[PDB]
Amino acid sequence: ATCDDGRTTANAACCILFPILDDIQENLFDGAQCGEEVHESLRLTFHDAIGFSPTLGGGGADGSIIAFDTIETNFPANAGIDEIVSAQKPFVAKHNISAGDFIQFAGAVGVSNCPGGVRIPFFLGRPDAVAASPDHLVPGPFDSVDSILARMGDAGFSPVEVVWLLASHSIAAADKVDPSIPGTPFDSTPEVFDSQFFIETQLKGRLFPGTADNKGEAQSPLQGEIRLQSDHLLARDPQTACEWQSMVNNQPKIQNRFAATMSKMALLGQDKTKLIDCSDVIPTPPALVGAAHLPAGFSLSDVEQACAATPFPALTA
Ligand code: HEM
Ligand SMILES: COc1ccccc1O
Ligand SMILES: [Ca+2]
Ligand SMILES: [Ca+2]
Repeated sequence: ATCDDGRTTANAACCILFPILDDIQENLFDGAQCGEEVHESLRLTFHDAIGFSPTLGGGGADGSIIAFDTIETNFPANAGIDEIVSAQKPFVAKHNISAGDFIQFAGAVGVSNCPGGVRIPFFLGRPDAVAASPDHLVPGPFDSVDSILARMGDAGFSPVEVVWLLASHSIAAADKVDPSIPGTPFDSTPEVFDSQFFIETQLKGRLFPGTADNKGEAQSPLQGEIRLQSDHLLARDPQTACEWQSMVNNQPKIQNRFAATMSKMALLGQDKTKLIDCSDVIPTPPALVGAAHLPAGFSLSDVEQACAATPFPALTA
């Protein structure tokens, strides 16, 4: 089909996404950049979607975290999420798409601004949210690996899929874990969707980027990078260590698994055959140009190898 401004898309009902695309690129993402607003919106897809539990309820990726922000932003694990919810809410009021659709579309559009990124499959037609997510369904940085895995497993994700999803931390920073150093990134290239995150969380901790007493935080390997205790443990846990390391210097796998796994997550509580495929509306991301690497002056001896079957790959530094 061909839309009114001449732009084309496979299914005619996708046409209404183009003015939304233009709006968000200029006014949410501040000129199509891969900065803070993109990182925030990506976090929002997870905080929306993961409110889904067979035994307690929640409609998953349904927009409840906007529609019922009053409740859901009261959950400790949604600390800091109010900012991006209030940034997004006007877009949803102004345009004609459900909140569920908007959160997933903006996350996918955002990720497409990042070098190395992918086009997350996007589907249109999520009905408005009809209930608030139950409490206590969003994992935190102080939870154990077993607890994180059991929660994600409860929402339909296996341990390897939890790992793939965590490629999102390749474009990420924390504001609340250590409020004295807000905006400190999880890897050295928070504007680049690459494997530096899986490499750098594997280094021995050296120091604390700000204060030392912070719940959910591990020693970082670098002044200038912050490390979650959960990422620290996942990178070293016998259940997840090998999959973690298999992401290193493996951008084709990170791309493939992240797009597919985000797609599954974007559809929690939803049925894609009742929805319209509008994937081709997401922009084409820039490619990487620079090789994966250890930070300069670090070597293999700085790496806490945790995969018994496969030694950590020999990267340049
Ligand atoms: C699996 C368990 C996970 C834990 C325990 C976890 C924990 C965290 C924490 C503590 C922050 C920092 C919040 C702050 O203090 O500002 C964060 C940021 C982030 N999370 Fe995760 N997360 C998890 C999984 C995910 C998943 C599946 C996604 C997929 C989209 C995701 C995407 C992000 C993004 C994009 C940010 C950066 C936000 C920004 O820079 O504004 N997280 N996460
Ligand atoms: C994902 O963001 C969080 C914020 C505060 C506490 C736990 C979290 O998982
Ligand atoms: Ca939800
Ligand atoms: Ca990165």
